[PDB]
Amino acid sequence: SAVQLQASGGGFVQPGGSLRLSCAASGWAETFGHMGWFRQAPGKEREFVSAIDWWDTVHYYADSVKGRFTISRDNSKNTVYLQMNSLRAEDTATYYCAYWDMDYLQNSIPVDYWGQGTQVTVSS
Amino acid sequence: VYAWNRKRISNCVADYSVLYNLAPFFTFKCYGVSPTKLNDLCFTNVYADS
Repeated sequence: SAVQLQASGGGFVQPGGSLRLSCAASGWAETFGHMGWFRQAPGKEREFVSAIDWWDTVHYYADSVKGRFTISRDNSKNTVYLQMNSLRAEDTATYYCAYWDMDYLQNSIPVDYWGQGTQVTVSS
Repeated sequence: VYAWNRKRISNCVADYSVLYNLAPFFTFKCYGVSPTKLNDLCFTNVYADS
């Protein structure tokens, strides 16, 4: 397989606000799999945030961001979108969109590809 | 601050573990290197600007 991920969005924001991220995929993969976002805090480990199937049927979210982050999909651009609000100080980190190339998701341990880091910073 | 004092640390053992444990150092903001890996990575010189 040969898949390229283009990430867009990020910057400096105020606490409790909303910002913009979106990831597009190109190339060719084995199958139409899941797509998710991964968070890396500075000095910490890389942990997943959520995971959405390609057909927007079932959604999976982490317990730490449930009810605060959401992810949807385009209908004419093949680009995944995500929205967030009520951002807090811990959200300042580097985000990466990742493609999981299997039909049914079991766990977030095996990750196929990674995108360029998008650093988001929130403060007063 | 304008006449910041410069100190150099080299040809010795760099003990960041002592620095990492004092309560008064409330502000500890590090970039480029993780705070927990300071003693692992070896650098030729350390420059302290006080």
